[PDB]
Amino acid sequence: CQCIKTYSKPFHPKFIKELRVIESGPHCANTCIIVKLSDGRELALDPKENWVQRVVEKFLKRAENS
Amino acid sequence: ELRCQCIKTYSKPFHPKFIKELRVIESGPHCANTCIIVKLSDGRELALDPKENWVQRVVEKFLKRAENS
Repeated sequence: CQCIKTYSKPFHPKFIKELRVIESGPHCANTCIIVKLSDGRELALDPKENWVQRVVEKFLKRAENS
Repeated sequence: ELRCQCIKTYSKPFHPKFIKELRVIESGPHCANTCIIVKLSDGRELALDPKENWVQRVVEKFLKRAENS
């Protein structure tokens, strides 16, 4: 699956440059959240995790108003 | 090497329940605009305007849908 090994350490939303949310289906039974950081890394995050929900929301708001 | 990935944005009605993937690319040196691309279950990809109020709600709803699966 795309989100087996997720990244578990909190970081500031300012480093997120792209967001991809993939719905669970023919590929994985889990909904995937993948971020591309300014340093080039693509991390899978756990959408149930609270810090992830806050960080993703912050990024979205910024991207929609930038 | 790539530039903007969303020059023209889609505004025709569609069913949000068909959204399978959402991709948000913030503006920067590559593209003056933020791109919101959604891929539907019928294989279509629509670029939507991030400044449009109805688009923000659609994206917001899909996220919530994500963290509650």
